[PDB]
Amino acid sequence: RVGLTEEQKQEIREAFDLFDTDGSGTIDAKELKVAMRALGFEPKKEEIKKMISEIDKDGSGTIDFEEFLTMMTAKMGERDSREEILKAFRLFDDDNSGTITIKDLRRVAKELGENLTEEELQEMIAEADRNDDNEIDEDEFIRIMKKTSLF
Amino acid sequence: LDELNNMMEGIIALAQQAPRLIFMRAFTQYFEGKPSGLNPASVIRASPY
Amino acid sequence: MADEGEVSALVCDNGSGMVKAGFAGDDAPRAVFPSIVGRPRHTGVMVGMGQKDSYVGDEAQSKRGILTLRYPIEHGIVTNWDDMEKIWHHTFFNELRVAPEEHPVLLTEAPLNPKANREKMTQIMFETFNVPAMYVAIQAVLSLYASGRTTGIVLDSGDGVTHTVPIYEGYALPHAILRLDLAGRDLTDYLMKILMERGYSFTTTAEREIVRDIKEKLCYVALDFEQEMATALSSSALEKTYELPDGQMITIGNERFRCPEVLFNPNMIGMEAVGIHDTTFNSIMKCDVDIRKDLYNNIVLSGGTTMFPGIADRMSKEITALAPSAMKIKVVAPPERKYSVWIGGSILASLSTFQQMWIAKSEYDESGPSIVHRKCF
Amino acid sequence: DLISAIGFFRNYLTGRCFRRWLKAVRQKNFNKVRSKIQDSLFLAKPTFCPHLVEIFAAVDEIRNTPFASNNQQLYLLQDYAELQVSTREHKAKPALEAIVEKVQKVLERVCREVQKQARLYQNFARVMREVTMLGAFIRLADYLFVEGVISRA
Repeated sequence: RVGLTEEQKQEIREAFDLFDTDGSGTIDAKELKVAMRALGFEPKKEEIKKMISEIDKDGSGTIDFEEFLTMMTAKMGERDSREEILKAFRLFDDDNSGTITIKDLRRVAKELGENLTEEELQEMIAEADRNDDNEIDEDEFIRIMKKTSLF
Repeated sequence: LDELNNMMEGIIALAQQAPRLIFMRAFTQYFEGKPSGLNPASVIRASPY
Repeated sequence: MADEGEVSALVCDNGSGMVKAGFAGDDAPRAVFPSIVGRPRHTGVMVGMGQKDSYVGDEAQSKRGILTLRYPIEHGIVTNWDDMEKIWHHTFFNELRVAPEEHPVLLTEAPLNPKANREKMTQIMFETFNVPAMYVAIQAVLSLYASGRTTGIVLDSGDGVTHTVPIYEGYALPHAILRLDLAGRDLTDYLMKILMERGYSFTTTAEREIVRDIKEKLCYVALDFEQEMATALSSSALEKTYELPDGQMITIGNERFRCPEVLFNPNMIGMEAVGIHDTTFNSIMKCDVDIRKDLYNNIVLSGGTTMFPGIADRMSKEITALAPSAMKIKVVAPPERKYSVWIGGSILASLSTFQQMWIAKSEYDESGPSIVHRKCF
Repeated sequence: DLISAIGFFRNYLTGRCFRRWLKAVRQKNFNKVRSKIQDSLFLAKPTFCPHLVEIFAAVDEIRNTPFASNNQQLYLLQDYAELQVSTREHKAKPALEAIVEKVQKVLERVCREVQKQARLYQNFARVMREVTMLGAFIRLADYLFVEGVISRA
């Protein structure tokens, strides 16, 4: 259950607005598919139809901001999937070397609107790494993904 | 004044000569004889109030 | 407890200027809010502004200017208990938003607190909110609990409270604990006043908070107050001017370190109470002489006042100048030095064996609020 | 294209998974701190906590001991003498002996339990630790009691 801060509320409000200047307002299934295409999931018809059907409080289809926001709040709190996990690890890597350093973890934190400290980075390295190399390669990263997906 | 002193002396004395735990047969041997700490009348009169 | 096998304790850091309420097992208290009780200034002037019994916390700071901000807790000692019942009412229904009877209550008390203070919480809490169990802990004891220690002095200092609390083998010695109202509130009030000295407007509650945060970042304690007088007067490096986006370019010279030095030279603001280093030194000397070896060598800093850069060095040297040189001085200022009260409270409440120490509802109904004495330490 | 470089959509899984890693490390930090202080406290030990609560309930007799006739009665010098002596001793010395007896009984029970379990001998280290800090428990209880006596006087 991922709650939305002010940063993400503003970003999602602007994103929902990014669909309709024509005044319709009620964004659609294909536009939500475009939203998770920007999110880099594996967007197929089943996800679109099932999620919109189960979040439509009456069967609107052309989802408004309220139920759209509720649906994406449910999606964020829901379980992740491996193909976009790998795509997002490529996002993680600044050089696509498959590794994360102390400074790489710091910049990853700051990408989120979350400014952090060094002690956090050393403790992350010591915990999730097997030789404290400041290089979180593929197997270490997938290992920490298992540990943090077994919540 | 001296009888007030006598009654306060009774207060302090009966707060002081209770049989302390650190004196009995089954508890001194757990430490090395007499432990260090606080004495009833000592702290009673150390509190300036 | 912390999980839901036995319901998690309502861990509430009842500070002097900031109250942190939450649940055990967590590290960040879910209800972080100041220790003020805002009440409506009037009735016929704020129609539509949400008249209530009392605004609480950030809601107490919602109308931060046009509310009768009544202080329940001043320097640790709680001045009114109808405030807490309104604090609690806004806690379990507007801050934690969970029915109080669901979970036991954990409250933090300033050391050297009179008996009627604790009993009134027990009296009010059961009659209005009717929890089935709770337990009231000490602010400094939980601060040591977050620091991972159970033996040694705790210097917990919120907004106004400051208690040097020597603890041996788990017991805080009330004969030795020294009360001190000198804390960051007085220092911020000094920084409030000494910004007049450079010609910069600071008189409102909005300016009260801006200066407070400035103190928490910039006001670093002077390790040896004499040379900072020399450097600030022989150079402009300490005569720094800090920018605020509100349109007030404020200059502080020796003013920077003068604000936090009062913890060690109280006499500049007129305060004649012994400084926190002297308060620590005198307090431990009230204990047994031998246990002072690890008491002076356990100094842990906690509370809102402890958001002070460069504090550990001044703590150790001043205590070293007071305490015997051979006797060790372990001044510790962990990053939890503001959340230590709640973190340790969550840590203590998360103990599995700690799940029979709570006072049952029937126990209060029979023995009254004095049931705390039957389960105090 | 408009939604391709939005900050939150670029950061969606990066932030969510990195935050999962972050919170996992925070919670294990909390776990180790909690454990390494839990093995530093009397409350954790099941041999120590319940008898400690019993001591809490039993010591409350110190508070109810008037060491003198704390009344403004119309005494004489001698009348003051006998009534103040009576309230000094006859209604206090029994309380002293009773509290001494109950404390010695409770601590003897604790010591006998731990030492007989040691003679009978994971939990082995815990029992050995309790046997070791028997003395610390006794001393702390005694200092609590002396503090109470000082406050009462």
